[PDB]
Amino acid sequence: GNIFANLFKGLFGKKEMRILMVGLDAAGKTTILYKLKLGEIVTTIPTIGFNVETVEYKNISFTVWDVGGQDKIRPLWRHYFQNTQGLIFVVDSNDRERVNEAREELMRMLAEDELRDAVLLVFANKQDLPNAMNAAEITDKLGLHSLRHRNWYIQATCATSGDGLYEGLDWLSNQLRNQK
Amino acid sequence: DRKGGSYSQAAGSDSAQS
Amino acid sequence: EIFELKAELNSDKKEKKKEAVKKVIASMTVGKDVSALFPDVVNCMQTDNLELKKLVYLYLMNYAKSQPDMAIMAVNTFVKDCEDPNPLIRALAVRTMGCIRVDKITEYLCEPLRKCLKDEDPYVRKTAAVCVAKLHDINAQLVEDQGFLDTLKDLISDSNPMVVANAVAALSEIAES
Amino acid sequence: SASAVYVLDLKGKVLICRNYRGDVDMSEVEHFMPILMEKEEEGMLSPILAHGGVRFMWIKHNNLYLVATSKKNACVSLVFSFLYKVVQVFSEYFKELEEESIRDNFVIIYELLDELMDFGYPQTTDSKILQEYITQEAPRPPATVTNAVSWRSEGIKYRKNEVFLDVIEAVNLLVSANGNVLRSEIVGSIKMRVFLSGMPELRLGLNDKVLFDNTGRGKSKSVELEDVKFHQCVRLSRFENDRTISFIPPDGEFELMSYRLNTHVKPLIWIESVIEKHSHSRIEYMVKAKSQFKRRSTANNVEIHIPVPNDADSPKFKTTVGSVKWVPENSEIVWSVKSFPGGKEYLMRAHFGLPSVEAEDKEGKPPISVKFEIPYFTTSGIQVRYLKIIEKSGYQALPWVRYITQNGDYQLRTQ
Ligand SMILES: Nc1nc2c(ncn2[C@@H]2O[C@H](COP(=O)(O)OP(=O)(O)OP(=O)(O)O)[C@@H](O)[C@H]2O)c(=O)[nH]1
Ligand SMILES: [Mg+2]
Repeated sequence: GNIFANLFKGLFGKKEMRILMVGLDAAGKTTILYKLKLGEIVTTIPTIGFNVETVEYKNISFTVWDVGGQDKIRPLWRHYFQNTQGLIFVVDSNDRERVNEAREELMRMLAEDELRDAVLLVFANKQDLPNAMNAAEITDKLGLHSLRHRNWYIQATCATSGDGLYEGLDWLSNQLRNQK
Repeated sequence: DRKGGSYSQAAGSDSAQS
Repeated sequence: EIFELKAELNSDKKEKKKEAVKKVIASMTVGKDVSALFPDVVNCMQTDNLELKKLVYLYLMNYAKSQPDMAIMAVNTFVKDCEDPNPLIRALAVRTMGCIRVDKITEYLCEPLRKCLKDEDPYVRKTAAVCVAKLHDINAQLVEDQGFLDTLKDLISDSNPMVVANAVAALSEIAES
Repeated sequence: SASAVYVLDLKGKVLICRNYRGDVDMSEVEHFMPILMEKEEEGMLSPILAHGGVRFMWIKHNNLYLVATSKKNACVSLVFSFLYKVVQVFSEYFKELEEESIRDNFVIIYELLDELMDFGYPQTTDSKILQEYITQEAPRPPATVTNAVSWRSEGIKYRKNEVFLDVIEAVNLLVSANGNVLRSEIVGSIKMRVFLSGMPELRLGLNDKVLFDNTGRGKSKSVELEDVKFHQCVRLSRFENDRTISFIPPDGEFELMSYRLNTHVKPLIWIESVIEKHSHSRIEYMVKAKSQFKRRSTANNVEIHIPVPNDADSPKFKTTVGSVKWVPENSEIVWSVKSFPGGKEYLMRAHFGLPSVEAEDKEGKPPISVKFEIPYFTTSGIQVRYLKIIEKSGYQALPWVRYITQNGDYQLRTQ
């Protein structure tokens, strides 16, 4: 066989990649997805179903599927586990009461044998009020250092400002793409 | 030609009724 | 067969997705219980192609009573499609919303029905009139709570003779029951 | 108020079904076939079946039974009209009505079924209009359906404006075995094949008896149509006011008006048949055909069907004009004539043997039917006056129409 076509495609870029979106509901996941795809703050209701899109940046077609954290929709996240390569976690630092529930849900989902090659990707959401913590307090509370065989990185993103998403995308690309 | 009666031209209205 | 179809439907190629949808439609028409693959087709639902959306909606309508629990993963797609610029897509979504015999599904569809009640498209008006009648037949109490009687009555006094006739027929059917 | 319209097959297999209300389980279609078999075997078969509290109304298509199940006291006439519209749409979209196309165009079939009717209420019935939104080889729905003019699509452009009309005559004669004609009705048919540019509004004017009487010209030959039914594009108000036939012609062949009135004139063909049937020995066919039509008119493709014996064999034909062929499939002798000039008189003498063994059961006496078709002949005498072709842009139209006289329910009771 010959792989000349593959080399020609890679000379201009052929890899696309994928990504997933999980976390607590009402955490700005829809707004973050809109900012990543379009770049505008559109008003959206609670994600009763789900939103799936693709992101084109750095010659990588990052497919993003926004998924809510509702009680009736939390168990439905297993449907997206099939043919999934990436995953992004949206944290709600302004919701102290739901922090324990989010941690338990992450532990339950993080204990899935199918999701093993996906590295950790946590978005520091709720970066609009002083009640938002730092990038180490949230990581310490979530116990991200205890995730063996998990490549986790903490990135703080503000939905209103749109800053911090580029750093997270670059970190995800570096973790997924191991080329120059 | 065509079976069933040849096509014939038709008018636009009753010219004799104004 | 079933595994190969599921693998094809779980792919990122539209050319194989269309063939898989056609095969699934043929199997159901041939008399094959394809309701076991209903959750698999749920992920491959939000598609830009109009041909596959109709097939997906038909499969969901035909596989709604069989798997009511798995139908909870279709409200978001219907809500998103209820505002499509293309009138045909909106009419198809309105028709599919009323065709789903789900008790917990018509509850969340009231907002799209209210939004489409004042739809400018006469075909959209007829589709909303049909959806309101279907919802009232499914749930008369839900229709009364939504207050769609006033909108249906006001439909007869508007333009679009076809939409007016559809609204009158829906009102007669509601009063018939 | 049918619950679901389905398409079945000759072996009981449902070619395609589409639920609209969901009030009836789809498994009731299985019991339709045994019920039909029992009704046919007991003579109680009817198009509208009834499985308990659910009625299974079905009609016999070319190859499948268009069964439409229902549960409530829905409009049976409305269901029949919807089925007829669906059949017309299928015939327009699919040139053949058989199992070869039912299983070949299901992708567009499902879309057409979904678009045609919703919740038991039909919504789309224009085949041309439906072809602009549903195709087998999608844009927004056309505004013509939303607009008042749903039978004349705007923006149509043609190099020429030629419309081919068709004055189709239907000669139905019911001559009893006693020699008297009981049912002699002639049904007119004004069908035009319009192919023009834009949305022309035809202004039809003919030699009607009522119109001539109203205008005061009730002294010449005017057709007094007992039943006059306009097409969909025909405006009922204009005809009701002063017999004003103003409507927007459709794009293609369509039936604008169809006259229907009784006839008090002599039959165009006088057929006298004789039966010298010996008691299990032989049979005689003293068939004499007299053409009562005008000598200037010729009946092309005349086929006078004469029913021969069911067990008859070894026939001998002694005729004068026209080929005679005995078709065992139809069990009758067709007095086939290529062209029959008016006033012609053809005499035939059939002679065949019969089996010695008598038949166990009777076979009946089917009526004798002819298949005469003489074009360019107007027996009713109704003459078209004018056709007001008006366009907003303005163009010179060249309408065309042909008058065809054929044989309809022209059956002759046997002796
Ligand atoms: N004030 C403020 N609120 C924010 C900001 N980012 C996210 N939110 C809140 O987060 C909520 C989530 O909105 P969306 O992103 O549209 O929806 P979602 O994150 O997918 O949540 P669900 O739809 O319920 O799954 C919004 O209602 C906002 O109130 C922000 O930057 N500033
Ligand atoms: Mg959301």
